Amino acid sequence: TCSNPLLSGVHTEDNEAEEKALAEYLLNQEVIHPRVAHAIMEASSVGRRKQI
Amino acid sequence: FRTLWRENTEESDLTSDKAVGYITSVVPYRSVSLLHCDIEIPPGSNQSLLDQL
Amino acid sequence: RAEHQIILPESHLSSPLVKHKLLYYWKLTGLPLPDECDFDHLILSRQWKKILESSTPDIERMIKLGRSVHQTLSHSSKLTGILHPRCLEDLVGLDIPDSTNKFRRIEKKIQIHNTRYGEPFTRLCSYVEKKLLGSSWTHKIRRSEEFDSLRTDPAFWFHSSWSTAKFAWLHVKQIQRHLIVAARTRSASNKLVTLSHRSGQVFITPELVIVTHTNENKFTCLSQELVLMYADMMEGRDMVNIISSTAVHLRCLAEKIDDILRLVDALARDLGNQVYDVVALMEGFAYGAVQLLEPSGTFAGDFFSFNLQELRDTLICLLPQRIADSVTHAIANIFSGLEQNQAAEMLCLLRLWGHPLLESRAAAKAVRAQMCAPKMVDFDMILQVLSFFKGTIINGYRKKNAGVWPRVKAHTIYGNVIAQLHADSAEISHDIMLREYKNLSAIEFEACIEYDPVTNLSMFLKDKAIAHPRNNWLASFRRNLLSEEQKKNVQDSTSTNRLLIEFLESNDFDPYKEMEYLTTLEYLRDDSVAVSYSLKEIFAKLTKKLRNCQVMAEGILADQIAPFFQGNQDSISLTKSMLAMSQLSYNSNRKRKHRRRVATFITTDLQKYCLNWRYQTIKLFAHAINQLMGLPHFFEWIHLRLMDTTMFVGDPFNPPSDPTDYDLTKVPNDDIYIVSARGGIEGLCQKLWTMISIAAIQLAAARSHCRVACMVQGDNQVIAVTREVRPDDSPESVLTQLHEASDNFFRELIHVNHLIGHNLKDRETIRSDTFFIYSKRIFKDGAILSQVLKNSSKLVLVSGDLSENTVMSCANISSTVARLCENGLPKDFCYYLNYLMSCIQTYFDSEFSITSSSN
Amino acid sequence: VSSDMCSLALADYARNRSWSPLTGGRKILGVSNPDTIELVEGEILSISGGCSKCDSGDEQFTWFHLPSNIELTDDTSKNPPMRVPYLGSKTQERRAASLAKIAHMSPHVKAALRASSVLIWAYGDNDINWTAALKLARSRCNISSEYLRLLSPLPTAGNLQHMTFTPASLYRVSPYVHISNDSQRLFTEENVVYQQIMLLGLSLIESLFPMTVTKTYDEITLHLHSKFSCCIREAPVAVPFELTGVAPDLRVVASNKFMYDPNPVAEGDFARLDLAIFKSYELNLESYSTVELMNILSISSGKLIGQSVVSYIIVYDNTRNWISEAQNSVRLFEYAALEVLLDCSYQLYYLRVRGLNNVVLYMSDLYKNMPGILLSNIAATISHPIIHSRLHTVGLISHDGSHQLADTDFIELSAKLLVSCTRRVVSGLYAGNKYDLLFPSVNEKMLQLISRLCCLYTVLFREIPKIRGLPAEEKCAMLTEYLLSDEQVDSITSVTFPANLYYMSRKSLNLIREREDRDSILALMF
Amino acid sequence: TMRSEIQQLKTSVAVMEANLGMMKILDPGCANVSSLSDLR
Amino acid sequence: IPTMRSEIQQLKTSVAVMEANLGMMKILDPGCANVSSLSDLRAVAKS
Amino acid sequence: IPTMRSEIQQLKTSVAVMEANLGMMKILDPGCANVSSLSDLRAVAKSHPVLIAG
Amino acid sequence: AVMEANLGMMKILDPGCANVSSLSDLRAVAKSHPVLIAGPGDPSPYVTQGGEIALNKLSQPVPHPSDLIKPDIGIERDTVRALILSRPMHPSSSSKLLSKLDSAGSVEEIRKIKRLALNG
Repeated sequence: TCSNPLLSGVHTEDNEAEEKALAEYLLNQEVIHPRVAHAIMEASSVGRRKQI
Repeated sequence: FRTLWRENTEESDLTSDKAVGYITSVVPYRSVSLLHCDIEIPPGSNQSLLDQL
Repeated sequence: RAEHQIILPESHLSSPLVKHKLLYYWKLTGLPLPDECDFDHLILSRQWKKILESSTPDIERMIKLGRSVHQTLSHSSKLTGILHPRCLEDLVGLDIPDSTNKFRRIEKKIQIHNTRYGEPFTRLCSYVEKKLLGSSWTHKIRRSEEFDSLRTDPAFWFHSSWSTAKFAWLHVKQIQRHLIVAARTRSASNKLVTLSHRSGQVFITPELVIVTHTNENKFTCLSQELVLMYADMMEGRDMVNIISSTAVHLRCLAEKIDDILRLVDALARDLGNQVYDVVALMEGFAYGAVQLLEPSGTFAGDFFSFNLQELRDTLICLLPQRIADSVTHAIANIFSGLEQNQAAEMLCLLRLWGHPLLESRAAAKAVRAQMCAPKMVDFDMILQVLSFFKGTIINGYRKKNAGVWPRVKAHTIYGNVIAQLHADSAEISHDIMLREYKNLSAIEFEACIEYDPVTNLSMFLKDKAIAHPRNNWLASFRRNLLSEEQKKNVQDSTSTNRLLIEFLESNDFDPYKEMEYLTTLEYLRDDSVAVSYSLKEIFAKLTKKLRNCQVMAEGILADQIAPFFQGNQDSISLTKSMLAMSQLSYNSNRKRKHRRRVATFITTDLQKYCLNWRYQTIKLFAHAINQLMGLPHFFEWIHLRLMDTTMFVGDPFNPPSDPTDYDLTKVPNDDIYIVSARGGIEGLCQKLWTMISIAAIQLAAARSHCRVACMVQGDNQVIAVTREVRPDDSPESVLTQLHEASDNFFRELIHVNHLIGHNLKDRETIRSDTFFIYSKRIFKDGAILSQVLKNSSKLVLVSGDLSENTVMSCANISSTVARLCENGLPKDFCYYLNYLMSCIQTYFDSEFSITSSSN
Repeated sequence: VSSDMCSLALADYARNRSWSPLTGGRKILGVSNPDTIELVEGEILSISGGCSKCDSGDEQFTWFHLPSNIELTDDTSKNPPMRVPYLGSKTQERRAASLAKIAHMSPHVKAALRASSVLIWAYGDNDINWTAALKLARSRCNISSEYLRLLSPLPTAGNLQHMTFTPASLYRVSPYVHISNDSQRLFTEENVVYQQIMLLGLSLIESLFPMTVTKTYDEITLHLHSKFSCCIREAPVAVPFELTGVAPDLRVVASNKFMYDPNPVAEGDFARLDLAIFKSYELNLESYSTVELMNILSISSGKLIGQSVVSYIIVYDNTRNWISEAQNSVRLFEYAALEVLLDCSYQLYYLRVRGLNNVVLYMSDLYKNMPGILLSNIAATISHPIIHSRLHTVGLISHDGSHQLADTDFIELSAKLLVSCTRRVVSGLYAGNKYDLLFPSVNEKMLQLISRLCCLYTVLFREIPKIRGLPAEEKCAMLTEYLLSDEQVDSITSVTFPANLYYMSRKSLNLIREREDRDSILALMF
Repeated sequence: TMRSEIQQLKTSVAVMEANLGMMKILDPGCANVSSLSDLR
Repeated sequence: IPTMRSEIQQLKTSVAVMEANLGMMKILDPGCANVSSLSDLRAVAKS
Repeated sequence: IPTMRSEIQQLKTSVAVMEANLGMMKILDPGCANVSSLSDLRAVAKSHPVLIAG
Repeated sequence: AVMEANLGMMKILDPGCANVSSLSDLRAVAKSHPVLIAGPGDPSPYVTQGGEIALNKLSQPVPHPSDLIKPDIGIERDTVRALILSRPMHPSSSSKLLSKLDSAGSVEEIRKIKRLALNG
């Protein structure tokens, strides 16, 4: 029920889709680095939604 | 060249039996050809201090 | 059905103790009310006939419990109900064998745990110390004596004094919580559990617990959050007794603690609630027992003698003179002979007799005695503080923006020195602020700071209650207890009045538009602004839009204007800064190659700080910050709003007494009301008042020619006054220069706080050469002074309320055991202590569970 | 696996086997740090023989020393000095004044540059990873790829982040303990592990003295040895590649100030940033030789020494070391002395310090009795035994005026090295030589620095034309007028800007760390 | 002339003492049983 | 005559601070709460 | 210097300002004549905050 | 000028530092001020015929000035036992100080033992 103009896009519906997609892009690679992928997800907009 | 400091300082002061035990544990038995002793003594010390030294 | 088994009733006390909640359920049951409540202002004015006709289950339980108490107890003599805290020593000795039998099973199983696993803990701890400290530090190092007393006495938790009361009150608390969870579901069996204890009976319902002593023909009723308080204090003082009797360097405290624990418990039988005036002094005696160890003649025993003086001067107003002198003698003989660490360990005796019963009438009296009081301030000292205020703003802006002064109105620079410092853009020294204060305080600024209104956003998302506005303010009280003509004005609320939820659900939120509620003075037009003071011993309830502007003003100040001042981080940065500040003590550098820098310390706490600020003092400081922002009228809003409105102490179980109260603009400056408040409310505008106090401390530094390191939050102020001594100087002259600097700065601090209307509690302020006091920790000569017993009094047995979570409870136990080990215990003791207390926890959840309806 | 393997082999086996359905046989790595207790073996020496570890062929340890006869009372007239003990440095986080910088970056820009640096550090440096890093950093800000290729900081440690008042312990004996760390070579980096060892050692030292003790009586040394551990891992090789697949869409709004910076970079940033783009085409530093990189560290560890300490209350010990930067360079203290001379040429000129043997005497005045006493950076630098041995070889440090321990705490020997390097630079400039004046932030500053060199020449090379009170151009014209009224003239009549001095320092330091021929070139200069 | 000089200096002295340091500022707080509409 | 005019100049810069202090004395009254902060304190004192 | 007479034309005039307003300020005498009620604050809020600069 | 013609001094009688009795002393040393009404309200309960205003330690006008006006033997003995028992001291000297302390009988010579205990 968030309706103020500030923090508008914090709750969307493809949040799970973006989160799963970004985690799958970062982790499913040649070498798996979970700490730096956690840092990248934390730095991107998904981590900004989680931190808000 | 080898020093004689096993990180402990009453093995350095020659008014201590631990100095004798440490140095005679390190140095081989009767192998020094030139011993030297450049020690100082404070003025008016204990007589037993000089005895132990 | 099963939804109601989630948000379980809270298992430790986390809310104030309202007296009239207990009084409400006392009269709502059929029992005689206690003796000091015979002329009560809220008991003798309600319509009790209509209340008992409501026939809710809440009232029916109390009626049946009243009949149950009448039937099991004497009819011949006089029924005497006694009120907390006059029943402390009686409930101290509660002894239910029906629950001691339930705890001996846990005791037996944990003695089995020791007898099958105690020696491998010895082998583990000797292993770890042998691996970390080599096999040469092992022929003469063995286990500690705390570990040995833990190893030979596995049931330490079961075999102290206060253990039987701990068993009884934990059992009664768990039965109470079970009864509340059962009474959430509307269908119910008999909700009256009767336990049988030594010379009496205990009656347990979802609203009250009644303890009846039959030989004395007396009884007492305890509300829903008062058995939580008794259970918390019983397991707290039991754990304090355990730790102080097993720790080797603390054994001399244990008997001392027991003596003082019984001493006040006698005094509560005739001081009543006023005995919480005596408990409030106990803190000072600990500080008084540290200041006995000063390295001089001066500053020695002053605050000990002051606390002892105030102790006798409060006891003689109630007790006989011989008894008061003997009690003062016993207090002085308990706190005498304490070591450095022990005298700071005696701060555990703070929350250990529990809490006074609060009521709204006395609290509103104590507020309006200091808030509607007139004040007379001094214009010249205001100009001196304002000159240092603007000088610190100029130095902060010139440090931040690379050597450039802020945008000053050019024709308002007066004098030649300030004109030269302007045209050279230099740093204004404190001497030029003090000498040219008449020309510096008259300076102005222009709009030269870009701000952000919604800077933080972690503060808009707080769960803070919002006082629903002054047309609907009677909905703050329980509708059961309003009168009839007052009950028509209680409207219904489609909101939750929470800052979080109503921040999220407010379309068309613009922060710049919301600041126009203060810049344009529309907040002073509005006739729907209410302020609600809370029953505490810091919290207020504003309306929505006023709370929004308050949070915005705090964001604007802590963003930009606040970090200009060196007085106000991180728990490592604080233990670096305060530790280095204590490195400057006399004793830390008594090795008497430039001038050595030494210091002596002043910890003060101003008398009634937040509500002695008036508009007339803060307006020029707020005016400076307004001109610096370009805002017409922003930061002086609090006094101008509180002058135009009246406010009330909000509490459900404390309605207004006189039932003819409709409008706030008509009620007298009486029962719960405060009309035209002049002071400020704590936490609101805290940054501005902090900054004004930093300006006053630097002014008192400059007026006595001393350099000062100050750390101040709100009313807690810690000052190191400094001195630069030569290596060829005697220690007597070092102490002499330090004490003259201390007395000179202390006189000037008293003086500059007096002329702007602030007492320091100037004989409660603690001057010392050795220690200072910050955030209830004592810093003495570069060592932090230990508080194991405070952390032992929080070694409790249920954590969290969201379920019967055992894992989070064991996690709380482990974090408090680590917090003990940091204050200095043996390591092996704390490790095996956590093992035993986790075992106590995990057997305490199989029994004593309030929802087992398989393990 | 079994019970008797070191715990990180077991934890890596557990992570691999537990994620094996999702992962499919690949090795989850970059995660495990060893247990601090299982890592080290300790030894305490108090009154007798030394550590049986270091007697048995061990070399690598940390060293903790508590003195004797320490009172824990208010009678404290025989104690050792009391300093603020080691609390633990996270990284001692600096404000972002980075490798190309903007003073007022919004936190979204910080998050974007953090993401770009971490991504390039982990997965390599090529076009695919910069495409992915651009795609991810668009979700927080609105900058182009050319800004990410330079504003992104150098990859050091930046994956770290994710109470009222609780002190970490009592501090009774830990303010007195001497910590030293210089006998650890593979566990001493920029790293978490030696921070853990330094905290464990202080907690063991304070564990030795229970609360019933007010007096220590002996000296105590810890060796925390960390060499023959079963948890000794070899640092693996990060082999770069390209991120297979495309980075996802990551939609974002321009409305949320809390989630998105719409316009970070401004016009006063536009000009100097795209001039740095233009000049950043000479950053082919991998193609350069190693000795030229050592020249870059000579002018780069230099020319900062002499800017912090020449500008022309609770004091801490929060000091730089310069202890690995000089361990790799080839004389940087020469450029330190040159920076101090070029800074102080104003007061050299206004006192009219003439001739050869008065400039060095005025520098001896300013160095020997500097009114500031905080030379503690070089005093912490040159006390290192390798650096002290190098300066005793070539660099002209004096012989010590006491025993080598108590030689004025090295806060005054650094002034002696400054005097020696100052006269070496003055004798070099008199003798027809110059120095490679790599002066960054590239005009006001160019004619300024030429006026500095001409002012040094003017006081070093009749009546001196007083240029006091003038603007810069009249000063430059009158000094060039006065000098050209007679090799040395070639020095009078006459470098670049790849990037700023800190980037040329750190990048070259790391590239010299990347070389393999560094040992033989170290042995070439003894 | 110097005749108005000492007059202006003594009037400025009377301002500098009588307006400046000798000036105290009173908030008459409402320490009395009254309503808000009474004070309005 | 320089000792004439220096007295006059310091009377200017020490009389102007009295208007600057009377404006401050005016705005401490809660009546003058509409007098916005962006106003010259001399000109507040003169009206 | 004939300028200073005109500056007297400033200074005395400014003194004629000060005694103009110091008789208008609510100096407390024994008797409590010129006391102010709360409602004046209430009367000030009803308009926007004004500027008395120049 | 007319600077002293209207600024009626109002005889402010601050306690400030000292707080001794006898209002004669407070009437004597009391610098006079031109107080200025700023806040809304009625100060007539706080002024007095004679033109005087008595302030508190919180700079509060109090209606009748005698509220400011408003020794022990046991507290001194207890504090000096606290000093003797609590400070570091040789045991025989501490016992001999403790012996001749119950023999005291006035506030005088408790102070002698106090300045003999801190300085001994």
